[PDB]
Amino acid sequence: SNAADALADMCARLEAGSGGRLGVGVLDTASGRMIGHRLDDRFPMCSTFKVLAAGLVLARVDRKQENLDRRVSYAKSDLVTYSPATEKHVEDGMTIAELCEAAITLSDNTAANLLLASFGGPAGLTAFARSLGDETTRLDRIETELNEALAGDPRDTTSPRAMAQDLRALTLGDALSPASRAQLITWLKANTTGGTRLRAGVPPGWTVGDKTGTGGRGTANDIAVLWPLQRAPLIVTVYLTGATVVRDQQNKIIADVGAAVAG
Ligand SMILES: [Cl-]
Ligand SMILES: [Cl-]
Repeated sequence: SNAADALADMCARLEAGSGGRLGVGVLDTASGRMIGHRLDDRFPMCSTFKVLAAGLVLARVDRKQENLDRRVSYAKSDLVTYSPATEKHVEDGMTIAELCEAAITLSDNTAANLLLASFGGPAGLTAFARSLGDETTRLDRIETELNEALAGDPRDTTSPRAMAQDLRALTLGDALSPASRAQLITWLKANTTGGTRLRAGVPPGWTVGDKTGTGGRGTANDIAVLWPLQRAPLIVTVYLTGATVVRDQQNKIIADVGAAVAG
C-alpha cells in the first residue's frame, strides 16, 4: 500500500500544478500488480496508438496475412503533417517494416496512416485492442485529426490501465510470436522522440523502450517498457491531458513520474 499511496500522492501533486489530469499506470511484471493514478480514466492516445498499430501488423505477419517486406506505394496527397521519413519516399515507396519503424521511432504520421490502411483503419485497430482483452481503447480517426483532444471526447482514447496491459501483452506476454515481440521491443528501444520524458526521469542504468504522444489541449503522453537493474521489468503508461502549463513543463512532469516510479 505504501508504494501505491506514495505514487498516487506524487501524481496528485504534479497534476495540481499542471492544470489538467494525469493518468499513470505502473505494472510490475514480478507480481502482476498495477498501481498508479486515474487508472481507469479516459485519455487521448495521440501517437501512443502506433504501438497497437505496429502490434497488429506483426500479429498479421504471424498469421501470414501480412509480409514485412511488402512494398507500399503512395502519393503526395497521402502526406500529413510530421512525416519525416515518408516525405522522402513518395517516389520509391516503403516496405511495411520501414513504415512500422518510422511510425514507432520517429512518430511518422503518414507512416501510421499507411499502416492503418493495411488492416481496416481505426475500427480494425480497435478490434485488435478488443482481442487483447481491452474493452476501453478506441481509435476513431486517422492522423492528424485524432490529436484534437477535445475535453471529454471519447474518440481516440485509452486508459492508463488498458494501455499498460496491452503493452505488456505485446512485448513481454504472448500476443505476438517470439520473433514479433522481439521486433516490437527493438523498435521501442530505438525510439528517438522520448529523450525529455520517461527516459529523462528513470535511472540511467535502466533500459527503456517507449512511444510518445503529443496533442492539442495540453496533451503529452509516454508509454514504456522499463528494464531495471536486477529487478523485473515494469510497464509504465503516462497520459497528461488538459494541461495548461507550457509544453516544456509537461515533458518535465512525465520525466518526474518516471523518477517516482523508480524511487
Ligand atoms: Cl486469429
Ligand atoms: Cl479494459
